[PDB]
Amino acid sequence: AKAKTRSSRAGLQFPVGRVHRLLRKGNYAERVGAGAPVYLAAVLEYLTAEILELAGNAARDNKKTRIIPRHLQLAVRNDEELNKLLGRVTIAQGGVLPNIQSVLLPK
Amino acid sequence: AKAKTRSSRAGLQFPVGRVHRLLRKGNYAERVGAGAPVYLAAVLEYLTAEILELAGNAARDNKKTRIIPRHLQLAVRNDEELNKLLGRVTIAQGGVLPNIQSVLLPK
Amino acid sequence: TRKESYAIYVYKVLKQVHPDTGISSKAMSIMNSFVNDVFERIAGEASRLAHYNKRSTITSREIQTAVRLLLPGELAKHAVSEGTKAVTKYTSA
Amino acid sequence: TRKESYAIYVYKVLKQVHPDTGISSKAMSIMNSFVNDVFERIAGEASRLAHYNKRSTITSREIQTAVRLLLPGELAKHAVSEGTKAVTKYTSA
Amino acid sequence: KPHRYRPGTVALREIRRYQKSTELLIRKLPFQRLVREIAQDFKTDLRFQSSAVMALQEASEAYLVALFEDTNLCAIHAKRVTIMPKDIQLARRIRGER
Amino acid sequence: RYRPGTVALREIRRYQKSTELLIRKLPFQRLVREIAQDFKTDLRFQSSAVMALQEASEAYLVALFEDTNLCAIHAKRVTIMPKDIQLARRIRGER
Amino acid sequence: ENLKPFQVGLPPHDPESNKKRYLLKDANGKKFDLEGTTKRFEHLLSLSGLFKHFIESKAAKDPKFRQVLDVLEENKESIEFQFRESPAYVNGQLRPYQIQGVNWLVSLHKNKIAGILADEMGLGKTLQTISFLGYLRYIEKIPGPFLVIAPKSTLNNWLREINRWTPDVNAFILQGDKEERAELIQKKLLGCDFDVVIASYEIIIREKSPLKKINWEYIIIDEAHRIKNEESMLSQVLREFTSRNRLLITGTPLQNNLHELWALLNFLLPDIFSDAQDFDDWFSSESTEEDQDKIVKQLHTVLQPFLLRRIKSDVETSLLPKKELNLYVGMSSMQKKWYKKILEKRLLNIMMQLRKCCNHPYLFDGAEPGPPYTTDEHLVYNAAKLQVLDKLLKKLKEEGSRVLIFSQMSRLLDILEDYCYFRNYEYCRIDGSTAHEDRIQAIDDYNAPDSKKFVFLLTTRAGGLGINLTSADVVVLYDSDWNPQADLQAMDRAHRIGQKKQVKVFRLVTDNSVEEKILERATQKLRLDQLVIQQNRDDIDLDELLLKSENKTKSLNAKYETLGLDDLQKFNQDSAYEWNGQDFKKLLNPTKRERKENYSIDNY
Amino acid sequence: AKRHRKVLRDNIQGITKPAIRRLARRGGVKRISGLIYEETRGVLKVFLENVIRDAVTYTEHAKRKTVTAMDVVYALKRQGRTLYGFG
Amino acid sequence: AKRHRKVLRDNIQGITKPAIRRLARRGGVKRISGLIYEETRGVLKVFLENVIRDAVTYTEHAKRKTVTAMDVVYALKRQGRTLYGFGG
DNA sequence: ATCGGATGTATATATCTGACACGTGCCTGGAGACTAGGGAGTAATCCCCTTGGCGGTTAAAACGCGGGGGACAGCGCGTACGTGCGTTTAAGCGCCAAGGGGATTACTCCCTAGTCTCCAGGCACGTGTCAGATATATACATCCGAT
DNA sequence: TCAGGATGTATATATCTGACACGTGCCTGGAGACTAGGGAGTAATCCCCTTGGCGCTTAAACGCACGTACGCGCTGTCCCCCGCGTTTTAACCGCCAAGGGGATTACTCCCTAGTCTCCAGGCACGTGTCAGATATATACATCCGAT
Ligand SMILES: Nc1ncnc2c1ncn2[C@@H]1O[C@H](COP(=O)(O)OP(=O)(O)O)[C@@H](O)[C@H]1O
Ligand SMILES: [Mg+2]
Repeated sequence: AKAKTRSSRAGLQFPVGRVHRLLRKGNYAERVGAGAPVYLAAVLEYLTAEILELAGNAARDNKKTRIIPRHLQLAVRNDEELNKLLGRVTIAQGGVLPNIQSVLLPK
Repeated sequence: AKAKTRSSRAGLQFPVGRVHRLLRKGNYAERVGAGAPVYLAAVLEYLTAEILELAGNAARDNKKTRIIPRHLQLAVRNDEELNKLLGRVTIAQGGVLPNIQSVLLPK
Repeated sequence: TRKESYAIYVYKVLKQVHPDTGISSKAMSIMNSFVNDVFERIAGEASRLAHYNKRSTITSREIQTAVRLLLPGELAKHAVSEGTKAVTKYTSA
Repeated sequence: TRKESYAIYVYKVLKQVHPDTGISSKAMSIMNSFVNDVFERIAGEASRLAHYNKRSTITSREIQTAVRLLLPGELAKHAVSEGTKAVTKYTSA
Repeated sequence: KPHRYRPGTVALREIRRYQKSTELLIRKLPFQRLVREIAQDFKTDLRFQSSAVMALQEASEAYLVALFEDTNLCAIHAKRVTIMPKDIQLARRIRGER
Repeated sequence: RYRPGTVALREIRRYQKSTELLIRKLPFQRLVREIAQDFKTDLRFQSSAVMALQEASEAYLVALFEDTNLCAIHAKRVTIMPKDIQLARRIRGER
Repeated sequence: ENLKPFQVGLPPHDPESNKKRYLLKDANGKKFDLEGTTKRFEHLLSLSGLFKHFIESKAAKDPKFRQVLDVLEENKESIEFQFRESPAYVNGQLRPYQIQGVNWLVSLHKNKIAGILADEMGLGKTLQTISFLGYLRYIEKIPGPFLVIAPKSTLNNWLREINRWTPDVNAFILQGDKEERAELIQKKLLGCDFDVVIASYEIIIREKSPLKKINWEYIIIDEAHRIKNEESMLSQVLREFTSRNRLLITGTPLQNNLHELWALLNFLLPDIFSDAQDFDDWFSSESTEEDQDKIVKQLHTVLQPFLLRRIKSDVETSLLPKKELNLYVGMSSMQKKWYKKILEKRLLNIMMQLRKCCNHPYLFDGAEPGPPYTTDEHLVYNAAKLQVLDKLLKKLKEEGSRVLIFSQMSRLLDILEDYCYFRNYEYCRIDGSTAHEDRIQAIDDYNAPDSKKFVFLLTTRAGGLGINLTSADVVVLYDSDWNPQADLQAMDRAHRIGQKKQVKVFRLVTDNSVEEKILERATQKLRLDQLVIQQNRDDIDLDELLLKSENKTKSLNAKYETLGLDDLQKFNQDSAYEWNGQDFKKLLNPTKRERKENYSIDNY
Repeated sequence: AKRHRKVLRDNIQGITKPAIRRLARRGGVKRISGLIYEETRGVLKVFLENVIRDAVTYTEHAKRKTVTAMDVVYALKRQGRTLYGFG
Repeated sequence: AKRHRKVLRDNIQGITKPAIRRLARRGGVKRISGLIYEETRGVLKVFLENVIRDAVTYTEHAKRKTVTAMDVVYALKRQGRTLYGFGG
């Protein structure tokens, strides 16, 4: 019969075959279920979509049409949930979030 | 023939068959060599002996002949080495080593 | 050669969300590293979770528990909902 | 109901460093937990080392690297020295 | 006039007496009540062991003692002797919890 | 000419807006080789390795200076000092 | 005043002489006496031969008792001082049954065994005990020592009686903060300036180390069912006490089990009932035959040797008997919906929750209508028991019988207080909250000779025993209890000696619910007690409801009358989760969390 | 009138002022302000919330209803503060 | 008289005063003392020492003699400061 | 307050180089049997945890007071930072030469692991005990706050 | 400063108990075959890194000099927090009742994974464009600082 990929018949965009292969050949457990790759692919797709939407918002805010590591940095640090999730990473070439302490400003 | 334990052959005290079983059953990797359990048992034996020697010294200094969690904490925290190894570790019923900031002391 | 990337899948998701923007190579690499990092975090948590319960199988239940252990709050809620949706669609279809 | 533990072995080690001191049960549980924790750390680092270099097996080289990578300096020196002497004795005998 | 210690000496004695013991300083039943009240967090009616609550109290007290040490350092840094909520907030911000 | 602090706020605005590297390239790269000579003789590096090292160092020092500034403000000051940075590092579980 | 000739022959009181016997000098003088055990077993077999069941098993265990058995095998006036009048050395009179109790005590004394005094309440138990100790003093010439462990409430009463009917005896009670307690220790206890010590359950645990260091002639215990558990800390501690014999003054033993009675026996004579399984399998629960009532029932012969109780039903007479009026009540709509809600759901112990719903749904938080909260008939309007209670309270009030409500939850007492205030009756509440002085003043207020106290709330298992409310006429056990004698003592708070007029005691029951199961099991245990021990001494139109419940009670009495021992111990433990058909069975997130704005360069 | 509770002051108030002072002395402070006794309750409540959330997650996954010492230990280890002893 | 290498400068001083000032500004400070420079050089040297030691350990385990960006990334992640962008 | 002035800030233009589209093949994911063992379900046992209530001891906790010493504002004041200007100096970028280091890429085998089959010998568990760590008391010697 | 108190700090003693030694059952670690595939060795091939240099542009870094404003020390002055005595109340044991929850220890069985064999499309790699984003000037507007 004609073969249809698990990504398509699950409705996702991330690969499910590759995720299943990594889960097997990654020494995570002896046996890997059949819904685990689907669930993991869905979660990864969701997180990617969320962060990319915020980054695109920032890039449009700065009158540009290409997301750059600066926009990734800026979106991540401005969203508090993503900031907690990525609290320890350092996006290379991201700069820093603009902030001056109130006391330092002139009278 | 006559069984001769791998711990005896290596000259250690900690079990090597048990360590081999743990390496095999923990799915750390597909195959475990024949010298890895011996090396690991030797390292664990060394660290145990070190911490126990320090704890026993502390117990004698406290005029006691039995190690207690307080003595373990004193042994760990006094030397700059096991303190760095056990940095994030909290020891139940350990207390804290004594110090008082010199500013708070009287004139 | 033959190094797997996730670049094409991330680009598909981007052209779904913002169908007029693009990604530079550095941002693309950062996104790929992000996906790999999250994958290994979730998989490692699920592996330890199965080991704690004397199970020899990773299944969607362990994946879900690891998701709600790692992602904070609203992120966890939405990710769980989406994963369950995808799994039910897959099994039904 | 059989529960494996390291109490017997750490007590054997104790009775040759300080041959007259004892050890309370709570201290014994703390020591067993410490041994398990250090074993997990070294084994996990060796597993990740094997995965990094495409190798499929764990051996004394990985264990030595993990020790030299986790233990701080002057402690790791003695640890690796004693591990090597033990493994050479095992190989010779 | 009855004998009265000048301010600071009883505090120093208390410091050097509590830095030598090892027992718990929060009361067992109040801490357990607090824990079970919070436990309506991501579930509803639940059962706790006793080792669970003891472990939880150990962890909490160790955390609070470390926080108070950092706070003391901040207060001394400000050329002061009293600890203040500004010191708590500074210490707990720098560690990375806020 | 300009009142004190004006150029300071101007420079803060300038540098919190951009993203480039702040330490020179060759001095840092030379320092990395020199400090790496001790652990093992005749190592080779590569540009990506040294760039990753520099990026990490930049991020670390920037966060350290943020903590130091916040410490100095805590003590009713605007000038940062070695006592400030030592307090920051020691609170942050490093000293 | 004139009984001092009996005091002749006693040595003069002197701590130095007392220290010879009181302090047991032998540090590890504890040993198994073969002579005493042989005498015990010989007399025990002389009374009857059934006792070999324990002995042969124990011989199968440690054989240095098996050789004692062999010794007893190979080798094979003690006049009771009947005291036809009151004993001279006690100033006062003793009734004939009291005399018989005293003689039983003496006869057990001169047999190297003991016996649980378990007389009915009010029959001067402490008088029996003081008389017997005086027997040892004046006649047997053993002034002391003697330990008189008792409940804290009655310590003053024990001392008052001991100084009243036998003033010669010197005795004191330990009490007070630890400093004066230790002062009393060092001055008299180790000083040996007494004959009878009085303590409390708590003090025995507290001041045990000094009390170890006296050879105790006996160790008396007041109401003893406290010791019915042998794993209780008090039981554990009160076993290292080196002692000759023991006494266990109590009320009714065997309150909710048989193993309980075994342990209670095991206290007095450990060398006989040394094996749990022996008693647990010889004539305890088994599954063999019609033996249940053919033989093992008849095998009371093991007890009658050492146990006693004198039925106050006929040895006194005045308390007209009792009047039990169980009322089966049906659930109301709020109860229906709530009870189903628990059945298919902080809610643990579903069985406890079901009891709450059978009492008043307002116990559940957020059940009553409101806020704002009122107190009108919407209170009675949702609790069936409370509706019947309102009707019955009105009927009693028009008759004029002031009532005691013995609830089982103090929160239920709160709702009852609100209801009573809304109905303009007044009360006095006593529970696990009111301090002592509150309790005494409340009792006095209720028992004022002209007291305007209609209702008087309590909790069933509270107030100890000195609470005396014979002025009351009706007791409403709003809830039934697991232990039948718990409610028995509760409902004898009004039936106690001195009560003049016949009393009625209601027991509201929620039909077709848990309460029926609880009542069934409680009746199981009560009938068990009777067999084992007592033999071998909108509106509901209240009238038709009364008749229906009375018929139901007769039917269940018929059901449980004809059960057998092994059958009656069954404890069917029928699951109450299923009541009318039960199966043990108990989003899209469109939030799109947030989207910030102003990601441009406008901070400055 | 009184069936309503009107009782049980907040459980966070059970962490009394002197207990906070004892923790403070073991930390090594000599002089304490007056708002520390509220800041401390806030921080303790936050910490407990996090740890208990993770422990309950583990317990629910194992299909139990009992939070065990090992569940708490795993939660703390995940949070990054290992606890030797218990389990 | 100059055959030797008398001419040389220390490498930690290559972290110039204004570079530390630029870092300080990006951190958001307004006035810098005179000893912040030396303290900063010290802390940077310590940090680099730790990271480089771990990276070199990885490389010498793999039987190589070049320290690759992946090895540095592994070393940082082990230190607890994971870094996104240079692969991995 | 106004004017000067230095400094971002929008704005049109040209450059280019980095993102996006398109064809190839090759290898991995999918389809289809086959099978075994993992996990779900069931029954029996036993110990811990729940809920509501009771009674007691007794240290901590709450409260009030008084007084002192520490924090917080003002006041000089005299540095040590900033800002600006002129001048070297070094970073960065090109360029030259020759090698080794390393990562595929492709066989080739040895040897060293996993797998199976017994089988005894480690080790965990269930019993005693008795020696160490308690709590008590007492005498002492040792800081602290008022001359 | 010295005598007057309050507080650890030792010393001696009776008690409790929980480490420690000992005996059994069993299960798993070791001996002994057999096997097969992972990894070690070899040997091409191309790209990057090293070590000495050289020439050139051009911004940053350095050094120097006013010269403020700020960090620091003193003084004053509240007022807030500590020490201490006095009630009181809540923790902490001990209890009681029933039942459920969780662990073990078997058993049973079914179904869902792993293991193969084929076989095609999906994805990576190598190309070829073109447009998004610089940098450059330019006029605009917009705080800042001295009269
Ligand atoms: N002359 C008497 N003869 C017999 N009993 C008496 C006499 N006088 C008083 N008593 C009763 O003897 C009782 C002994 O105490 P008792 O009621 O048995 O308390 P408990 O039941 O707690 O032992 C007293 O309650 C007292 O009423
Ligand atoms: Mg009595």
